[PDB]
Amino acid sequence: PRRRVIGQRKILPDPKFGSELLAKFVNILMVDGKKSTAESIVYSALETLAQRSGKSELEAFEVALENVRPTVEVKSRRVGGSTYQVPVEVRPVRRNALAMRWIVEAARKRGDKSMALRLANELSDAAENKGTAVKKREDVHRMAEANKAFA
Amino acid sequence: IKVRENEPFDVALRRFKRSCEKAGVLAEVRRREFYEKPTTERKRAKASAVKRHAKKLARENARRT
Amino acid sequence: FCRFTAEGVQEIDYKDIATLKNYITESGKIVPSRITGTRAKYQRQLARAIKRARYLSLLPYTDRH
Amino acid sequence: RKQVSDGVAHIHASFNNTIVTITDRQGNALGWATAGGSGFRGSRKSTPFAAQVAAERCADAVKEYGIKNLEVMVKGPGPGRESTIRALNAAGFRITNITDVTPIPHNGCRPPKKRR
RNA sequence: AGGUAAAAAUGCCAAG
RNA sequence: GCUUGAGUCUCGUAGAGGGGGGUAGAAUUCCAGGUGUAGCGGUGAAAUGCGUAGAGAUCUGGAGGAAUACCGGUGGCGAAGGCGGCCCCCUGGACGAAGACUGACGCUCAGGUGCGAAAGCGUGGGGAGCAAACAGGAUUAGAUACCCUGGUAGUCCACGCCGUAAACGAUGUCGACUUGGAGGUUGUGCCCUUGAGGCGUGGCUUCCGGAGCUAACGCGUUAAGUCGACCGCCUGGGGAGUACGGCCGCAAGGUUAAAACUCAAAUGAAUUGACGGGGGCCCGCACAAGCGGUGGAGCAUGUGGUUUAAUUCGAUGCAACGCG
Repeated sequence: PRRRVIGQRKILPDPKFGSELLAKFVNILMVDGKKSTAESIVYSALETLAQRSGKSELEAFEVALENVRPTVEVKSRRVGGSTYQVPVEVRPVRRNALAMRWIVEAARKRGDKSMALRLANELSDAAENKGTAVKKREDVHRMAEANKAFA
Repeated sequence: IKVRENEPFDVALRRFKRSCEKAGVLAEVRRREFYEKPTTERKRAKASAVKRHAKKLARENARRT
Repeated sequence: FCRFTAEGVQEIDYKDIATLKNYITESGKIVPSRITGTRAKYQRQLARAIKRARYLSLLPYTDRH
Repeated sequence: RKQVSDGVAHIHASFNNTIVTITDRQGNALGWATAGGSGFRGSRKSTPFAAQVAAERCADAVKEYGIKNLEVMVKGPGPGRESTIRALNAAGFRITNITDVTPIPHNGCRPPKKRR
């Protein structure tokens, strides 16, 4: 705000398989604090995909992650006379922030029959750059090109 | 005004414009005669010249810098 | 801030066009004595000699014709 | 059609107006379009982003002439001055240069007194 | 050190 | 009579000082046409208007009036008003260096006289742009205004007239005398011009401050300090710089200039508090960035508005409306 820049906490490694990045998927999927249900659905997803694709477990969050890789977006500099968009350099935390956010926009919509149903598919869908997740970054890109070659 | 920095500018790099008289000067002789607001304005303009001049040399106390 | 003529005593001609061009910017505009920090009496010899050059088109009034 | 392969985008980007004029080096008009033509009723046609897109609707109609390169001349401070060139640096044109041909007078065309 | 920038729709009036 | 006052000459000095005559370039306005064409132009939002009878825009050529970007600088010159594109002809003043000469030839000044911003007036031209008047369109409770668009005299040149302005560093003219600093601007003398300088001196000159002065603010070797000479002038505000009379003017008016009557104040300086459709910086989920509701719908319920013989009433920007 106008004062001290706050920081972070001690985010717990996953008590199934120690890992922090995916722990925010819980956070970026949590609704009304239903952890066990998330523990039910979030878990259901990865192991079946690990089982379905054939690779390791913690390289499944990665396989999808390749083609959903974002780098930038817009953060407009509307000084008060120029609301022209200005693209932003999406920093790591800022990067992974919208990252686990793209798993949201993709999965929450077009509810087939179950969360783990779509989530697992979207992962490997994201792994071949032909699904919702991967383009979720692409769409962002085409509203940034608007302005090029600035100083 | 005339910028064509051989080949590799490829961007604005139009300081040649902004440094001399870019439209701000057009936006200086815009629309009004007065004859005199500037007559008065130059006097007040220069007024700042000496006082701000003092600010650099009248800042010479301790002030715990 | 060239200590030009406070120690360079002579009359400023327009014929020395090489020396003359050193006082006009690329956009034609003649540059003030403030930046060059030389004497106005001496700088006075400049502007009139400029128009002499300007009148003969030896230099430009303003390049965009 | 004569199919000329070079041209010039004059731009009349005034305080509250912006018109783009892509002609050749002989003054014959090749292709013209404006932010005004984009509709953008009154106030709203004064935005830099507006002129950028209008240039997108202006980068055409010269491709039909075999246009290759071009130089930009803009006038009027207002918005723009770069908005269009940004949309022109990438409009699909090997741009040579950009110049400001603004009419600097020498004190004597009496200017209006409005706006009190 | 240091110099441009910036909006200007409209709204009046009082006995202890 | 003399000369320390004052006045002129010899040699240089920078400057928009002034009168007049030619001339350059940018820019706008307009004409002619080419290309090309649905807009141009406007702003608080427009609308008026200009437009397919083909403008805007853009380009070549041409027709014009008018002022001079940059330089440019509490930079310079002038009695003030004031004056700068360039070029030339006529021509004023002010300052410096060492002597020459004259030998108080001074200062101020009723009346008189000359100059004297703009607007304005007369006569003949000119008439880009701008623009009183003006009309159309907006705004407004009204808006014979502020704003948009056209648009007239004027603005501009010549020859006369008007003689007033916040013609104001709001400070008369002239001379002497009484701490310094920062400079600036413009000539000059001495020294190693060893270098854009060091050490003095002439003028104009901007700011800061000593004593002093002042009611204070502030001024302060550029005095509002310390004296002297001379002159214009003041006597509460209003009435009134108005009337009448004189003079001056084509007119506008200008100038010299009351009284009756009315009030117990009008007035300057300063700083507290207040206000600001004034700001400089900081601060709160004030917003950003995000999480997730309300605004759709049903129903609970309040309030308003309605309706009712009666449907108690208070609370109603923020700080009332699932409140009493």
